[PDB]
Amino acid sequence: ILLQCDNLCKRYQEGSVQTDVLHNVSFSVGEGEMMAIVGSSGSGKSTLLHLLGGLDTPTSGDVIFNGQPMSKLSSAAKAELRNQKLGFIYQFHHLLPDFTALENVAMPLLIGKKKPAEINSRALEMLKAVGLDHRANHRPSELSGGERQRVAIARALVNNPRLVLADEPTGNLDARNADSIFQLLGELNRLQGTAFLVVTHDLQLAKRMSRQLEMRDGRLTA
Amino acid sequence: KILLQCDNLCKRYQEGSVQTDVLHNVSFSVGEGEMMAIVGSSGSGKSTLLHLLGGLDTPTSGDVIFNGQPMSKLSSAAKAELRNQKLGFIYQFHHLLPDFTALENVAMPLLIGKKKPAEINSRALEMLKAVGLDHRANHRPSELSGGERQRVAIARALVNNPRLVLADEPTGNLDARNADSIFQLLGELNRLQGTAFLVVTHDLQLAKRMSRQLEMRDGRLTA
Amino acid sequence: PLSLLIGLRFSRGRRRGGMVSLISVISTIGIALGVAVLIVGLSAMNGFERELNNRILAVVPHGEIEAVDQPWTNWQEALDHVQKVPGIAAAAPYINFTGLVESGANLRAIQVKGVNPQQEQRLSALPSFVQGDAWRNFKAGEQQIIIGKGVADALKVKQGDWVSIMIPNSNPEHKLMQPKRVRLHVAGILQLSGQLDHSFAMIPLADAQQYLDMGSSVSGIALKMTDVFNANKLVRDAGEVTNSYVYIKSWIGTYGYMYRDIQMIRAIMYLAMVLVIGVACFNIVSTLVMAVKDKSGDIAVLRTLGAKDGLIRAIFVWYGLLAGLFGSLCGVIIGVVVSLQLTPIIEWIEKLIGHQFLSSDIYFIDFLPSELHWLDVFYVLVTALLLSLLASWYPARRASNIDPARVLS
Amino acid sequence: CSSNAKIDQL
Amino acid sequence: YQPVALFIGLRYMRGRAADRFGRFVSWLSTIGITLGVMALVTVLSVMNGFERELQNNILGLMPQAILSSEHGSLNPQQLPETAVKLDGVNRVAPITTGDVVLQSARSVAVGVMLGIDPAQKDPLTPYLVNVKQTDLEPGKYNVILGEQLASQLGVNRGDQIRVMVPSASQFTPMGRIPSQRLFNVIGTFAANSEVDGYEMLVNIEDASRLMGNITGWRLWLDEPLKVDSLSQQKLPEGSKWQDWRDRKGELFQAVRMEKNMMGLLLSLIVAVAAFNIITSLGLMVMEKQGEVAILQTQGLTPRQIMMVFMVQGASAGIIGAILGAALGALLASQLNNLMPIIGVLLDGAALPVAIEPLQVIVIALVAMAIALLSTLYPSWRAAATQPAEALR
Ligand SMILES: *C[C@@H](COC(=O)CCCCCCCCCCCCCCC)OC(=O)CCCCCCCCCCCCCCC
Ligand SMILES: Nc1ncnc2c1ncn2[C@@H]1O[C@H](COP(=O)(O)OP(=O)(O)O)[C@@H](O)[C@H]1O
Ligand SMILES: Nc1ncnc2c1ncn2[C@@H]1O[C@H](COP(=O)(O)OP(=O)(O)O)[C@@H](O)[C@H]1O
Ligand SMILES: *C(=O)CCCCCCCCCCCCCCC
Ligand SMILES: [Mg+2]
Ligand SMILES: [Mg+2]
Repeated sequence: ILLQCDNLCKRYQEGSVQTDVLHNVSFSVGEGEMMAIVGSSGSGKSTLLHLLGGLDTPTSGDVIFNGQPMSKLSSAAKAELRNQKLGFIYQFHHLLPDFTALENVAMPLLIGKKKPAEINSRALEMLKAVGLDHRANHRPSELSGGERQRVAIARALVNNPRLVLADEPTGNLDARNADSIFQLLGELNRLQGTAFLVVTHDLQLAKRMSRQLEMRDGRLTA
Repeated sequence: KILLQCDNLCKRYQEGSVQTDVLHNVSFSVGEGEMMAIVGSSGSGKSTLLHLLGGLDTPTSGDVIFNGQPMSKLSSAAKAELRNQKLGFIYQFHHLLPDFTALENVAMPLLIGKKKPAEINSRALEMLKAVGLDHRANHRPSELSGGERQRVAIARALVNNPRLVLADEPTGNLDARNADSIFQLLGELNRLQGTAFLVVTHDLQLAKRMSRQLEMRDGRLTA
Repeated sequence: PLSLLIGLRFSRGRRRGGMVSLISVISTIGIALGVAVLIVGLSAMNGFERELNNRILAVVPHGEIEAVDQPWTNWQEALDHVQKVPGIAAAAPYINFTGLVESGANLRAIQVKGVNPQQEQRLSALPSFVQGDAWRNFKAGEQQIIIGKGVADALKVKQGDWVSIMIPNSNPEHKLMQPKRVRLHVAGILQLSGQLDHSFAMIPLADAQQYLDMGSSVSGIALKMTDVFNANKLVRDAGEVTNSYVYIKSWIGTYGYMYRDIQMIRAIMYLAMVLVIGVACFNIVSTLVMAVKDKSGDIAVLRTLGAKDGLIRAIFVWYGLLAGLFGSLCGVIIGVVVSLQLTPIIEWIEKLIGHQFLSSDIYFIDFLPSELHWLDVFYVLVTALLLSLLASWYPARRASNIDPARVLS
Repeated sequence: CSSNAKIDQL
Repeated sequence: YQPVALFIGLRYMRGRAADRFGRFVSWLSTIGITLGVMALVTVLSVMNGFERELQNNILGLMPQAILSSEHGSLNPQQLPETAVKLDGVNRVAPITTGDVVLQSARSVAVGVMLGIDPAQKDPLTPYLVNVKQTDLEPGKYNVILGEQLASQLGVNRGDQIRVMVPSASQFTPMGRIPSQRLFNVIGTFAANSEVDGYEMLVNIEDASRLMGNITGWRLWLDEPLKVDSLSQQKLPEGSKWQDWRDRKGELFQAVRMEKNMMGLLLSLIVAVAAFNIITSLGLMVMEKQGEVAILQTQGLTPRQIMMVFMVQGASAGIIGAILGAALGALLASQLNNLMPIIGVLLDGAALPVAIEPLQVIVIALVAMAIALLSTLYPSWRAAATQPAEALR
């Protein structure tokens, strides 16, 4: 089993009260999971991914990852695991407009201290697998609404991570290109074996996987 | 009688070393006092054709008119004067000024026009009480409810008695109980004050409450 | 009353966020450093001009005429030709000397002048800076002499002891003899600033003729002018009334460099403070272009209501002046406290760092005065506002070109 | 100050 | 491309707008330091020109330091010329300096006595008005007075004066009498300065003070403006250090105090320019909330994200000091080359400009250090925030 999680209680300092929001959440994450983790409004979709990645640390819990604890780790070693076996896909326009589409996917290669002989070959082969070879040296400030989302998906699949943490892929576009990015995400587990999870606010756009798990405020309502 | 011609407004957008046409062969008949219910979809021309008839956008080829005065063939100083009295803009993006209260946002079109100071206060007090406001009139829009943020925007673009109220789907960013109440408040404005409006929605459910609908598909009128 | 572009923009300045609460403190004290220091820096030069006409210009005679190495024989009928001149107020004779003081082997060279004690109150104020209770002890027949403060610091003497001076040799023809000396008692000391206190001494005219074995004869005629700046045109025509040419001098060759140096700092500190507010006006530009793109969803709302291009361009000009007027007036209200109470301020730093500055050896005066005026306060408010007008006009033209069709409206 | 010439005129 | 990850994240940040006005706001922190350095090197070059002109006219005409003994005079047989090995001394010459008084047939003036050697090179050689150097013979009692000293005394070429020494006097049981002799003048000299009114030339051999020996040794320094560092060195025995601060200790010290007031008045331009970096970089973190937190998700440690804005605060201090020193040296050198730019003064007497190369490095390193201390507070706020709360 790749990732293990059981009884993760996240205690946040509210307005002079202490209310637990994540009450007894548990899921088994193996190598190559066909995951369809669905949620609702106020169920823990935007949360509990920072604890797995290492952005937030739980005060009353520990995230264990095949023998290596994520929560019991310093800040210097937390960023090491985010560049090799962890991917992040967001939808709040998290692209750098000062750079181009080639330098956005090469930015995790620069923090990982990769040599420039294989930086340009690993980055350009990811734009060819997505289908954005035309707007390779183009800034994201002039791209369309459907083309800017595909750069954020190609940003995390450069270093071939084990667990790809996604959050609302079809959130800022219509249903015309919804099947395009769902098919494009389906070419990742069959080529490098990258396990990922899909987050969707309703329960209609997540019918591509099998494990339809629902965790409302930590309680498993599958 | 006729209020707006609506000839072939070919909007040729100039991209990066390219030229794209999005609105081609659009034609409807806006009458003096006639309500309309032009319905669109994801891809059809909405919220930019209203910028063409409103005067915010400038078309490349074509010139629409409004009771003799052309909107496209007009000066920059005269374009804002026509939007102050005989035009209205209602959106669902909550286009209000958060630095003031709810009373000053309704009085904000009356302040640019430089009217009498006794007229800016009495007119804003009567336009709020007809839609369900004046119980929280001296309050900021940040602390208002979800349904109260849209009802104040109806009275904002209705103080100068516009002959053409360009609205764009005011429902959706509020609850469903007060969603049908603001469509009825627009209808009382066309019978008492005589303000001709048009509501542009994406579905045919909201278009059935208004007058006859026109189906549009990438600029071309289907119905 | 209130305008549409002034009274409706006080609520726009109430903006909060992350670390924006400390930027309003930096932008206030950043523009107050070129206003509060300019208030004290310009009022201190006005204090130097006040002490110039009181401690320097009011004790030295301006116009002085002397013969060509001859005693003034016809000096009785040469006084009416000076007094009946439109611009000459008073006149008094004087006999200058060059003698030293040997009272304990000290190096001090003073300039003894034969002024008249009865006529010294009509042209200037000689005994107005004497520590004694009175000055009417200058009679005829007591051989008294009054010295300054800098002479007494090297002589190590007090008031009321017989000091020894060196009388120059008053020989009729050119011959060398023994030096003449006499012991005289000092009748009090005097102090003005510390500069003119070590080379200033005077004697009565009745006691100066007995030291030179002469009768009624002087060696110089002083005068007094109404206006001081035109001291090079009323003393030229008043020299040919006695003979062909005499030794003509004025205060320009000796104390004329003080008026030039007091105007050079005003022509240096003024433009140096424009460069302080000029970089401080760039802090207004850094918070105005940021206030356009962050508030880009608000300018499109006003353009849909009927705001013209002349109204939107006038929004951010007076909006940047709200942060400029609060910072400029924050240096004005603290500049009055430093200027009016500078004397406990300068004396506080001199007793902490060690040796004091502004010594009374070669400088102008000892203290640092500050005559605060009200015309310089008005001259720095328009300067701080005209420099902020160009800093708020260039981001205002950028916000006026923001079309509502490009932004999501 | 520190800029002195000290020249006299006759 | 760019294997250093610290500099790649800021090359596209120094200038992001396409228009001409939007690019000028990003370079506002560079001009505020460039205008502050060029208004600091140029103004102090004029004040250094006034100190260099006052040095060559006062300190260049008087003995700077005299190595005299502590028990009175100095025997030349005990301390010859080839014995002293002091640092900064390039020429050793004997001199006799004493505070004496003058006496003439018209007035009694003041003036020091300088015993020079006519067989050696004298700095006042072109200032003598048709007077040779070797006319100071022992026994004849010749004296070369000054031009401004002879004006108040009325002594032309060929008269007689009297030199009296009040300080160096012998003991006499009836009281205290000074030692005075007779001296005949041979001529005057003029150098257009202020030291000509209280200085006179005389032979080195004189029996008007004591005994024949000398008092000390006149030495020349490479820099006469500083003597406090050359006073605690290895001093020879039987001698004390007597610099020029005993007489002119308040004149040249007054010029150094005025440079510290003008240098502090013009230091307020770079003080507000250091405050502009807090405004330019502190507002950049509040708008780039989607770029700081997205780097931590890619694998950037918070120790390296602090040094991203440090170079952004150093890009205005490094380039602003080199361009400020280049433009400051151009205005001071080309001030009166073809036309006076800042104006014409009322005299027009060849205003000198002295540019010291060591003073530029001290000025430029201050602006390179004050631009980095104000950068630590916006750089710490970009790393102290959590990377979870910045994105929702
Ligand atoms: C009387 C003066 C004379 O000074 C001089 O030596 C002559 C200076 C001549 C300068 C000519 C410069 C010409 C070139 C200008 C080039 C400008 C370029 C601009 C950019 C393009 O003696 C003095 O200097 C004394 C002056 C004292 C002034 C007062 C200083 C007060 C300082 C107060 C500091 C307060 C700090 C408070 C911090 C909280
Ligand atoms: N740092 C925080 N500050 C304020 N509220 C928080 C914070 N973290 C969690 N919450 C609250 O906990 C709830 C968790 O819901 P969430 O998982 O964010 O829903 P969704 O995933 O649909 O956005 C939210 O409604 C939010 O109000
Ligand atoms: N003239 C134009 N300038 C810029 N963008 C344009 C123009 N015309 C069309 N577009 C782009 O094409 C898309 C068409 O969407 P649109 O039909 O306007 O959606 P809606 O009808 O919901 O407003 C828009 O997202 C817009 O960005
Ligand atoms: C040379 O001109 C000698 C006369 C000097 C007159 C005084 C001008 C220099 C002293 C200025 C004192 C500092 C003022 C600081 C004000 C803030
Ligand atoms: Mg969310
Ligand atoms: Mg729309």
